[PDB]
Amino acid sequence: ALPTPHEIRNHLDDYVIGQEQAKKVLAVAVYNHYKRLRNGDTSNGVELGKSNILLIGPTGSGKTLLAETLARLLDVPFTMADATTLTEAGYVGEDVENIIQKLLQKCDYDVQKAQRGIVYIDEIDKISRRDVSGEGVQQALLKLIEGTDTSKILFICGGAFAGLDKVISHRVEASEGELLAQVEPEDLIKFGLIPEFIGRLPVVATLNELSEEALIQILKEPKNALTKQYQALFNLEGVDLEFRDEALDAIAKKAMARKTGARGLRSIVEAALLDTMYDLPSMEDVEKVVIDESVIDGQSEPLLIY
Amino acid sequence: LPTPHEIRNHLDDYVIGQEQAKKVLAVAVYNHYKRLRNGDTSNGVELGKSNILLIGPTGSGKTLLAETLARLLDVPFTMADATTLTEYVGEDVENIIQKLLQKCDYDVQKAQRGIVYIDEIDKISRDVSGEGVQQALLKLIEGTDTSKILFICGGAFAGLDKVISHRVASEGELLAQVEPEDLIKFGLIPEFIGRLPVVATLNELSEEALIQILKEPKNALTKQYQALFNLEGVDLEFRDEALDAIAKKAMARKTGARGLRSIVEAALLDTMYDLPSMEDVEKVVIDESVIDGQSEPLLIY
Amino acid sequence: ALPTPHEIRNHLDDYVIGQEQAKKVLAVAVYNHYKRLRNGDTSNGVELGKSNILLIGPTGSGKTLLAETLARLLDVPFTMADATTLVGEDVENIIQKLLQKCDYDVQKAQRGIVYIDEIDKIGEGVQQALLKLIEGTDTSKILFICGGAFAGLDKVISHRVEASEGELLAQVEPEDLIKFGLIPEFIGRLPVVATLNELSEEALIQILKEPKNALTKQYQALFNLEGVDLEFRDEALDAIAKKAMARKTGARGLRSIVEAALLDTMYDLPSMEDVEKVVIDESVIDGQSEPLLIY
Amino acid sequence: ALPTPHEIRNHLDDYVIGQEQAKKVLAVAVYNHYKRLRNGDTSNGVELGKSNILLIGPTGSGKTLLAETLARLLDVPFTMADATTLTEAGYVGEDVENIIQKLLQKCDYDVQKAQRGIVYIDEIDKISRKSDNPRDVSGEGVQQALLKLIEGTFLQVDTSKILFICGGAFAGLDKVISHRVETASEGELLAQVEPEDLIKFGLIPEFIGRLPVVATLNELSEEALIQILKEPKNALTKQYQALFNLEGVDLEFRDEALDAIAKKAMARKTGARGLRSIVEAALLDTMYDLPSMEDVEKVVIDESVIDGQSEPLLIY
Amino acid sequence: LPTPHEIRNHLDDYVIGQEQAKKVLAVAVYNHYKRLRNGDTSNGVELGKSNILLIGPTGSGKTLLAETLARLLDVPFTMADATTLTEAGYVGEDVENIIQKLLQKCDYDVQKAQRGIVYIDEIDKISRKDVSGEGVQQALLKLIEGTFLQVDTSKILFICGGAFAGLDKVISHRVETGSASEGELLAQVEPEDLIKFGLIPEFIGRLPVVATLNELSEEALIQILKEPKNALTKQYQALFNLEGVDLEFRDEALDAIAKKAMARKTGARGLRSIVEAALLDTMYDLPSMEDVEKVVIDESVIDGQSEPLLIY
Amino acid sequence: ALPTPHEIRNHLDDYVIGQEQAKKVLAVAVYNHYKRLRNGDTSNGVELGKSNILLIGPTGSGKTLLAETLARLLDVPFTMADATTLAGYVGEDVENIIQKLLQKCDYDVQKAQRGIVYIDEIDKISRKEGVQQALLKLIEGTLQVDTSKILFICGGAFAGLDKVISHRVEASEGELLAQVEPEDLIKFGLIPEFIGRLPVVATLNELSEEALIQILKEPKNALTKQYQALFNLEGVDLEFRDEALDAIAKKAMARKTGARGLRSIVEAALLDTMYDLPSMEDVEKVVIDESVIDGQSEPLLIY
Repeated sequence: ALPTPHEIRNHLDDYVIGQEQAKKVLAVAVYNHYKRLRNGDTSNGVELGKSNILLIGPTGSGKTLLAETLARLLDVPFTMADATTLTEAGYVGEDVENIIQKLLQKCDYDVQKAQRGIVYIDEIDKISRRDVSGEGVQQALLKLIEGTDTSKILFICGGAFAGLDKVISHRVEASEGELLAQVEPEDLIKFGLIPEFIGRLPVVATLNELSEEALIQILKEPKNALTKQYQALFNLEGVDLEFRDEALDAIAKKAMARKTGARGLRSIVEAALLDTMYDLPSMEDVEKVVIDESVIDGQSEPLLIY
Repeated sequence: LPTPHEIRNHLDDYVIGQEQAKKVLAVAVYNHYKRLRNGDTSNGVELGKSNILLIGPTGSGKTLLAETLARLLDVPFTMADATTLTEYVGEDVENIIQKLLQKCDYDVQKAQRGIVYIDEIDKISRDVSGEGVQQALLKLIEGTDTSKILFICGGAFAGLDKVISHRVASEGELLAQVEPEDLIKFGLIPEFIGRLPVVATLNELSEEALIQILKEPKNALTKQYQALFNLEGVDLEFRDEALDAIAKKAMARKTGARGLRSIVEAALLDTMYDLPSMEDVEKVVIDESVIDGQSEPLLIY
Repeated sequence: ALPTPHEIRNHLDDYVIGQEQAKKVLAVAVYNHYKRLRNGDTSNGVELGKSNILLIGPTGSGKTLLAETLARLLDVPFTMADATTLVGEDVENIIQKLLQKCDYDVQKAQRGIVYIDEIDKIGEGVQQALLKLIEGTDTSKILFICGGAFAGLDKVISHRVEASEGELLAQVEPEDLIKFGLIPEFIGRLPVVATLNELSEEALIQILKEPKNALTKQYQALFNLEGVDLEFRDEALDAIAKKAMARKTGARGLRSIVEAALLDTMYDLPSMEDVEKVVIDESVIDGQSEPLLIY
Repeated sequence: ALPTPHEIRNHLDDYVIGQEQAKKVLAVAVYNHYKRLRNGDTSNGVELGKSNILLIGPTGSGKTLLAETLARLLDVPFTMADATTLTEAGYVGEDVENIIQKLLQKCDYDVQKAQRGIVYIDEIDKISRKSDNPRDVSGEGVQQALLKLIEGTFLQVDTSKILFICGGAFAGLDKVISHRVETASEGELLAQVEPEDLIKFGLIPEFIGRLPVVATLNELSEEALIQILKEPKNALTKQYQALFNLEGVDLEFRDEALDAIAKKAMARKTGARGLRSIVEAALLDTMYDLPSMEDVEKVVIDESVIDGQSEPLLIY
Repeated sequence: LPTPHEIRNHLDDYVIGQEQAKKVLAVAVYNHYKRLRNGDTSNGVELGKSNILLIGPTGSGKTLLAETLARLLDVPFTMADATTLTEAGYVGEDVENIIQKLLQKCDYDVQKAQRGIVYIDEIDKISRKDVSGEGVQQALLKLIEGTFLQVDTSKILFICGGAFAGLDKVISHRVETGSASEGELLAQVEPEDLIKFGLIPEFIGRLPVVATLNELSEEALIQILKEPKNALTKQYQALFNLEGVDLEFRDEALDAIAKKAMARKTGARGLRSIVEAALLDTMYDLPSMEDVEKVVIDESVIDGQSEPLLIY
Repeated sequence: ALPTPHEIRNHLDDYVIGQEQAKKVLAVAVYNHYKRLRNGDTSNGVELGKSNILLIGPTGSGKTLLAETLARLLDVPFTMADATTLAGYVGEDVENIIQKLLQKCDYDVQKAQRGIVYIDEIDKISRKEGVQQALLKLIEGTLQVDTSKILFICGGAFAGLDKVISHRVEASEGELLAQVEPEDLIKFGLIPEFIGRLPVVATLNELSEEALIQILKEPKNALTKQYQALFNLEGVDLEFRDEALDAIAKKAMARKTGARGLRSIVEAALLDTMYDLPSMEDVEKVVIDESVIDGQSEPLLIY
């Protein structure tokens, strides 16, 4: 029994904050897609158009988080992929199908459930035209969107599109949130995306403010997360670095107030652990624990356990 | 083989207006396949390959025509963009061929009967990198075989309407006076234009054109959303005032036929969001729900 | 076995009409270039001079065609390049392109020919950058052929020699190109200078008939596989020539005229059942009356 | 045995004056860098992030001296390079690896020690492609070229192990920061510095991300400059006192004169750099007719520095 | 060691005017060699090497001052043009060429080669205001510090000459106040000004001693033709001398020669090319006559229509 | 006994035509140069300034001929050198010009110092470079032979020179090249330190019919040698009569194209011959005047 767009959006409120309009578009785009799979590709003599999605929002806005939750709420296999690891290769054409084998991997090799799966491509704005090779993916990955079958699987392309806020202004001529609503297929064309690619992404969603939980994940989940990197730098000191949740959240908030987004996470953490790293090799303690009082107030020093 | 008349008649079911352009495409396509069957050489004389160059605004139907031509002739069809090649791309030029074989079941013969449509040709017009493609992709036109495959190059040619005037009414009347030398000054090399003998010109679609595009085509937008609403147990009815409203919205945005979908989605957005959570008979879309996207669609229980 | 300038020019008469002087020059220049490659750069203690070619003629005179034809008649790799496009590291791009069509064979690529279009357009940096190639750093073996219209060249020559443009282009000198905009070190790398005349009214008519690939023969063969005989009257062929000159398109604009004159006919041709179709003058110049239809 | 950040900072106090915050940052950055090379790129299943440095401070604030000192204090091969020498050439991306051969040169061609070396690129702010102070296409190419080094790629030496320190005045950076933080002094503003501020300045996102650690330098104050003329083992006063010393004459710099030299330096904004050019023009006349006299000592008062009207006192 | 006074004094015999410049050079030169003899380190303190940067119009006496200094200290002297260095990496090995030429004029004596002087002309030319041009500033920089001759350039004194046409402007854009002559503007020169001109900081820091020359005036030019031990008039009076003919230059004729030199803006460099065009006809048919002396008047210089006076 | 400037100019009239002003300058310069070597570098307490020469004129004006002639008229060793063929290893190739001067001097150090050196195409190394200073080392003077004594003469066309002078002086090229100044050569691409070494400057205005004849024969890259080798690989021997070569010179002077317009003349006269050459079977082809001037008659064909 498929969840109505009302239900889909409802459970999305539990994992992501704000972004109500985008969550309305995704709820509809997702519903229609699976509502088309169950019934069939052809419906009453008419062929239904595949409605793939394009997420446009700043880094750490929750683009990745949204694509993940949609899969969990529909108990459907989910896999990620970076468009940057695809650029500059003709052999990556055999690496574009790699994203498919990973889908089957987390799908127990079930062909049918795999076709119901969702694929999220991060940083699509990066491949927009090296220019020839970068585009090579736009057209290589393009073969997937159609389906050779990848026709059934839903595609979600996320991107920050920094320069997108400028091209739209040169055409529509409020705030970035107001300008990103005026987005058009021709706007992405001037950005660096090919017409045949954009035509495959009918559904276009836009995010506004950053997501506290999104940023918090960027400081933890990634294999190269700041916290992980520092924990390892403190580790070769014979010192265990622990980040308390309150602290992480504190950090995210600071990054939003400064509108620096994920890009400004390090500058914060660095000033937070600056004093500690300086006089750390001059002490003898088991671990250092970072609290919220240390991050927000910047008043109290990080705790120390001997 | 279907006569040029038949080809033009089947194109009337998928594309609207552009009658002159479809007359040229019908003859060019007919002569091309008429040549392949007979042979490259005919009665001691060598026949000239007649490739096509579509020149029309964005959303005029340049791409649709191409796709339709292939379907009406049960011939493999592949698309490609010129901006993709500009600036190691010589080995990416042959990529368009492997894609043609992919949709051709790897049959060498049927692949030669295939049609290739390169979009945004006007973009590569120089700068050394753009020209390098006009000469690299040029190696395909002749054939090295890519000699048998039909090439259809499409483009908007924004600055073309200006150079023609500097040499020679409306843009449609000015695009009829187009000459090989006009594309030269535009940015295309002599050797390239000479490979594109046939030149078709498309006009700027009006209101009634867009309206029929939303209705007539077997894959019309309305038919699609009606089918989507249909598997919900609901009937979708687009009032005439509503469809004309969509067309106008499209014209105001200059997006042509391509902007049609983005318009239809916005209007039906709220509706499809709370459709499966109701229990009615049919939904009626009117002009008040499109032009301003203000009032909600009509719900009959 | 190298083809004599006689033979070379003779096979040029099969692809290009007129320009008999241009083709006599290209023949000797090309013959001597490869004759030097086979024998060697140094010959009998004397170092032979590399003879590169400079093609000067109106747009659509046959410059590009002459270059291409030279390559085919010598089974030698050929590659074009636009001087307007030119970038120092892009000058070597013309080379890799020559290797692409040469199957990456170093020896056959050195036997190759390169045509640089619109040299009159260039700026100076290119004249000196592309200069490094002419010498060779190897690009010493490859034959270079620089084409150009040189609109203002007809004037500078007149301000010195003080007939027709054909007569003046024959008085062309290295110093004339100097005043034009070319550097002394660049022109000195192009010893051979070939001039092409303007395809006249009679020349254009011949281009429509004489060539093995003339337009009339191409359309007569197209109408031929339809069971129809296509006939072009002389008054009609002259009409097309006049249409091309008024447009200053030259021979490049010949096809565009014939196509528009045979558009309506080819459209409703497979729908008829006649013996032959005759193209008269009224159908070309006027474009009002339809071609004659004999059943 | 690696020196602690305390130790490193401590020894930096023996060559560079003030900039305490900047030295604390450099001390941690440098420590971490070599603490990583010894342990290994990967540590306990986690990959350590390379911590290159970006020096932001006015001309003659101590950027060059700090870089050089760090290397001496760690017996490590040091080499410099101007970012201005990279622009205007297409093959200059090969002149970038030239900085590597110069590293091996001062390192005795030892592959291992060379990887432990430190590189300092001056005037990075000058290669930024922006509308501020209007070649952009060639300048940006450098940021992306030198970039390949930061990551790491016939020396065979990998540039992944060598520490990079990119210095630059960043004149207009004071401004862009103020157009963001708005709702104090430049020192207070350069503390508010953010990777996005440099972006608007003219640096590409891929380059800034390679420079995680950012150390800022304040404008050497009066008292700072005065100390520079006295305290340093090779201070100007101690140099001129040495030149006058081998003439049988004692040179005395009244504090009134030293602060006067500082002010002259501040007004010109030349920082510590413009120090020697001031002292020379003051002592030019005296040193000309010095070997032609016979007195005990020459006393330099303020009136010789500021006014430059009066001549130094001569004690017979 | 000659005192700065002596050094400047003997410079007066070779160069006219530029008294301030010679004062700067004298002091710098004195200190440099005063340093070499004593040693790099003196009394626990390291002395600062004081290299020179000459700044003045073309033909003001830059090159002459450099050369003269060497003769006044019997020291090996060699020139070089900064333009010969620009646009080359192989010129990094041509930078060391300047040293081998010094050793050449020094009989391959490593010590006396280290005491030598090197004058680099047209430094203002290599100012990137680029990559190849700057490549010299940093390459030639390596020398100024000091590094198979085995000679160290640390000891050798460097003198970088140049016109710096644009420097005149940048100095006015700084010293200006709200809303004098170039001589007065060139005195205000500061290390920061050269920075904006196109010289790298690390290079200017190696040229502490900065000297400035003024533009030679009429009376100045007039003296250059007479006073210098190798003045032109003295050279030609010797050429005519070995012909048994006395050459006399009227004051009115010398002043005329000065004016011609200014109108052409060639400074002192353009003097010779003026004297030669006047005495050309006369030197031609001189070994074919038999007179006592020749007298060059103004009418022969300015007008160039009338021939020199011949006395029998 | 040294020849007076009068005598020197008179014997130059026998080998070169026109260029009377230049020859007057060369006569004085050379006279004084050798008048200084005999007397001594220092004279009556005053050091005499070395007067090196800079020939400025069109290609084939007689720059090279004048130089050679001066040496013969003074029985003095003469050697040429191209500035083009002149790198860091070429710094040791610059001294090569010296060993060549000793070779033709029987390795006599004294007579070698009395020798004359002519450097061709100086206008070709002007940066607009390292050779200017590498060769500069010679002009001053450093085999053990000092180059301080040898007289230097640097010839060059200086194509762009005509322009730079016009942008300052603001007649014919002959009147413009008379206004030449040391600063003009500066902007052209010559370094100050080099121009200062060439005090005596001589300009030329007329082409030499004989000089052009030489260019067609003497040079290792002469047109005749280039075409004779082209005909040679055809099994044919190309012969240029003296009256045909001269015929070429005049044609080139009538068009004022100098030596740059010698190729386009020789081609137009051997164009027909080269066309139907690979289609014959003869021994040699003789080019006569009628073949050049008249252009009517074809070259003689010996079977």
